[PDB]
Amino acid sequence: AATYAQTLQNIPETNVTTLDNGLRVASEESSQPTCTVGVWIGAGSRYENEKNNGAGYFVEHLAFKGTKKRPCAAFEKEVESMGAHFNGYTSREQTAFYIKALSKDMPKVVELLADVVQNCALEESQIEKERGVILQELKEMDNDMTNVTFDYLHATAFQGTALARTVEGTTENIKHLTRADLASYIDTHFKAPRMVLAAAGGISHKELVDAARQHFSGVSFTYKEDAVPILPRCRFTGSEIRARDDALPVAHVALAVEGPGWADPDNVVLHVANAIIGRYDRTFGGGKHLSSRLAALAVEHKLCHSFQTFNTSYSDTGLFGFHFVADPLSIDDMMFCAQGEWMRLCTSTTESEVKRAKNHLRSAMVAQLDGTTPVCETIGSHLLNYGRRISLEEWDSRISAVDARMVRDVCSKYIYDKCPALAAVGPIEQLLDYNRIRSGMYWI
Amino acid sequence: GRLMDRIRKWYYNAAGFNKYGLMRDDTLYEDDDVKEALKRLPEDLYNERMFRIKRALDLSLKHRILPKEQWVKYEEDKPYLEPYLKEVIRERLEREAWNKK
Amino acid sequence: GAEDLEITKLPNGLIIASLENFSPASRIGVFIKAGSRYETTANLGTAHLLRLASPLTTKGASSFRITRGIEAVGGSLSVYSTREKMTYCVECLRDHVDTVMEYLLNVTTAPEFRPWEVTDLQPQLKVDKAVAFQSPQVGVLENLHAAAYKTALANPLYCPDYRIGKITSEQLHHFVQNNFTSARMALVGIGVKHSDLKQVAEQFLNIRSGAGTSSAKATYWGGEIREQNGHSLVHAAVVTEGAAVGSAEANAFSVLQHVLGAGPLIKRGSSVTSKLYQGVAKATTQPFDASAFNVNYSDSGLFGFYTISQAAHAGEVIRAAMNQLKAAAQGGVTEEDVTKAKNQLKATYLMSVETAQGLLNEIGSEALLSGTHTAPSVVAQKIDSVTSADVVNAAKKFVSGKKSMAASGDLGSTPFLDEL
Amino acid sequence: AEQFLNIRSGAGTSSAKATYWGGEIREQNGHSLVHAAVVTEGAAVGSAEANAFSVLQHVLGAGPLIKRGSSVTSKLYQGVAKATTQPFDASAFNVNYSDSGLFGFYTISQAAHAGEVIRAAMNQLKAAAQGGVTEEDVTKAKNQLKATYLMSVETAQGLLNEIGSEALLSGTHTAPSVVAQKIDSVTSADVVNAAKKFVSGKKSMAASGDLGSTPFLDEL
Repeated sequence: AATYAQTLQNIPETNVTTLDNGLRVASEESSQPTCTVGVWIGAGSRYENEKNNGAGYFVEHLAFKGTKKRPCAAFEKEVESMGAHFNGYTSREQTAFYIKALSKDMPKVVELLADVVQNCALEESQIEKERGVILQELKEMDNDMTNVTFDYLHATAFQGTALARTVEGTTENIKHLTRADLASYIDTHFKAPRMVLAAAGGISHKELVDAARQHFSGVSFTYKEDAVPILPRCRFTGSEIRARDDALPVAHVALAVEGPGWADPDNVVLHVANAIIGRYDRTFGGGKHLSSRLAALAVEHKLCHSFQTFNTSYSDTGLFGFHFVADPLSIDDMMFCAQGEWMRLCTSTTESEVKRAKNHLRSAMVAQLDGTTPVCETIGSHLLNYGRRISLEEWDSRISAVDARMVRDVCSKYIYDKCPALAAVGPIEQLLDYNRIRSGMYWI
Repeated sequence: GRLMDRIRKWYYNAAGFNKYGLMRDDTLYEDDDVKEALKRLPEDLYNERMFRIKRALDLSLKHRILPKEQWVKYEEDKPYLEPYLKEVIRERLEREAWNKK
Repeated sequence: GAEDLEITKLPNGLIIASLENFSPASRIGVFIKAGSRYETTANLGTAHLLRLASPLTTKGASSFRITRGIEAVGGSLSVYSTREKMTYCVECLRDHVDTVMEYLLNVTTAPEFRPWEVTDLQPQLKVDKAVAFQSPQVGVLENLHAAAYKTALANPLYCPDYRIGKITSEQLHHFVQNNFTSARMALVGIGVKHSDLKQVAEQFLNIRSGAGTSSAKATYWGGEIREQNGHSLVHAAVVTEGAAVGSAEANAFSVLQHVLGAGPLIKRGSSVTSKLYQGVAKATTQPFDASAFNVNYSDSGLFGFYTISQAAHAGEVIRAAMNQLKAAAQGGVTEEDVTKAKNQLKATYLMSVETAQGLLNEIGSEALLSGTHTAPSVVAQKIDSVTSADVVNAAKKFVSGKKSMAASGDLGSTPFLDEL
Repeated sequence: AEQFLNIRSGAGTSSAKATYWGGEIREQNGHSLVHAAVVTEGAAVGSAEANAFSVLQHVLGAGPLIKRGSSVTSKLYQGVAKATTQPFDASAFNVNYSDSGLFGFYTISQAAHAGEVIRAAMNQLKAAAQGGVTEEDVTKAKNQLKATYLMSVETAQGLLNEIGSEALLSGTHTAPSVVAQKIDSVTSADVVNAAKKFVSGKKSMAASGDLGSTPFLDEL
């Protein structure tokens, strides 16, 4: 029937219209009876400081315990009773609160949203309860080696900067944050110019923006209020942090070099690169025949329980690396092979490899738009990061222009002979010496 | 044609491994393909091969052979491994070919 | 671009569903009526191993080519399965469907199950099973079906330990020959034109007609399996024989499900619309969780509640979960509760189809255990067309029926099925 | 004992009462042979009702007395024998605890015949609860029991065990003649009653092997 080329062109366009308060409203209308609308905010722990670190997270815990117009019980009951799903999150540079309901309620939803971001109750009795909850979630997350590792990776890769802090904050900050600090955080960061109301599913862009003009009022007076603040740059540091505990069953290791940041086109090539290396885990059936050389090796030599490549972007910087989980006695070989694959990227990539990496990448981007929430997540982000929507048709255009020669140059440029940042946790005695690792950074 | 079909029977007797009670396939040098092939053999075939070989080595250390009666007959020689070995090599050649592509 | 959902039904009983939504990606699948349900004490786990065997050499493609070939075009291949259905699906960009199709076809209709490949694969059941059982959630469900039945459905979904390494190429072959028959299979397929998906099903799907082995009836036992293992958290599930697939009493339970509460809708939020949750909430003080459990099978189903709670509070928490079911069977159901639920159920249903995976699953599930596609409006019409009485009856059926219970953790304070 | 033993006084922690559940635990593990045991709340130790069961034990049969020989004096054995054709084994199970006990039968049998073998073991218990006990059977048993008891004391180990068991859960030594007097002083009725108590009481069953053909407690 229709080709992949055409199906890409026939995808309904994303409509974006800015209000007067500076808020941007975007959406992708589909023929679906169900939908997702939410607000993506350009806020997060990176915008916090040493004293309010963990506020945005503390705010995430209250964002749902009721607003001033309608208290806790009232709020929950109203959302539940309409079959709507309310969820959200907060990262280092991005926060979001979105809802999943029937397109029929698109406007009632929008009203709830705006009520949440603009009128959080911040009930004093509630704050003391979420305080205990957050403290519990810290202990739980403390036992998730994978996140402990990426936190440490940031802690050191961006040591001495804002990006070095976790999203949840510190035990102290959480034990002492005040109704004020939270109020302040909200009043300081949740603002129209820094927000985006995105929606996907069966919704009328116009009905959306109308419902928007109506509930997102707050119109700024001074020039300060509608200017989006540029964050001080975060210095990257080649370094390592080793958290050793031989009593842990498996060791975790993450290694990364500094990335270019959202706006850079190279990110397209970097992602293609990560596709060549890819990922693995003992439950992949492909086993020894997987196309990923590292994957094959991991299998053939029982090198690890799993491994993943990543290219975490940020406004002005990022982290391009890989993370793996292995038994104490195979860390060394795994690391050896992994760095080996990075060196292959810079020096000897094949058209065959990229040809396949590109298809995997295409399927990946397409797979990220499987549903309303994921399409809505994309819009909220694309706007917040690129200041516009990049259609699959465009991504595909860019992805198709990537060739071996290009992968090598981009990779060489970001990986070859660079001081990486390393985080290791667990029974890591067999992994050793920054110096040795630093040498795995050159000569294929 | 049935020409060398005779030469073979001649060489077969010229070779002389049948005097040890070994099948042709028992005498193969165990390179990489042959090793994989052997791992695929059914238990019974494998154990029989094992005894045949251990037996041959014992005859060899003794400097004896089997009585003329026990010698494997050209036409009764079981090519028990050739089938597996043939598959192993194709699989390999497939991969080799594919990895170039 | 937006219309239809054709669905042929070839001479041999092989149903073919199809829908073109012009998505840049396709997702074809082979649904089958097979699973640990058709296993006998003699070949247990053979269905599980078959699930992991998807990448083994076939008569048309080799173990190597399957994986390399699919990955070459950025495709994927997976096998999902319940106690009575097995799906073999593949995804890929529109322009590669024909390529990925070969392997799909080969895997499901032409396996070879070479002894050596099969022997090397078995130690994998040990792994696969170990990661699954990391979720206590999965452990009690296994034991539930074992305490709720004497056969078929009583069979575990994960190969039992004693059988690892003992399954044979015979068993795999026989299992496939006796179940993967045209009258038990459906060739669904989103993102493709119906004529195309049909021309395929024809000229290639070899293993023809049949119904082969038929599962024994699902006899209900009503047992109580308890697992003392130390865990600070106790998972408990108390159920009763419920409605079956395509059962009129089904929609009734599904609604009683939401009324009692079936999963949170607000992150870290409390569930007020959840009677069961709210009930338990007032009973215990420490963290916990409680939900309405509901499974619908071909010739049976299970209904009840599931509860996670600190050991010392399992007592109070489970009782509370009970009192809340009895209170509901005695007319403790507002006409509004029934209204709210019906919406949550319709929404839940409607959202659970935005996923390419979710949609394909929906479409094919019907085209296999039916041969038709119930329109969304129809399923809606069937859902709300459920009286407040039907719901209080469903509840009754539970408080009355023979209960079977499965629990695991530090059961030192957990009640026995006969103390409820 | 005196001038030496020191950890002392009191009875410390006291065991919780023995609550009866009546469950059925089944273990599917492949074994060609299926072991099954169906019991009911029996009698406690020091109980008058004890001797009754012990005797019903021997009547039904509790272990062979002739090497490789068949057990004719064993009603249970003989019963099952007539039921199955393949090798098996069946015995009277009987345990007496401080505040409770268990009574029933135990049966080893080929998987495919566990059904017929366990049923048979049952019918033979019901048949006994319905007066299927000769006044002679009761006489034979009483002897096997007295002999068994008497022989089970020739061992230094067996004797010390006997002596100490009493001096702990009593503080006295029941003379052999007394225990004898207590044993035979068991009517043919007591025995048929014991049997009744089983066919009536709530049963709990434990089985393991290839249970593919083993019956569930509610199918007995």
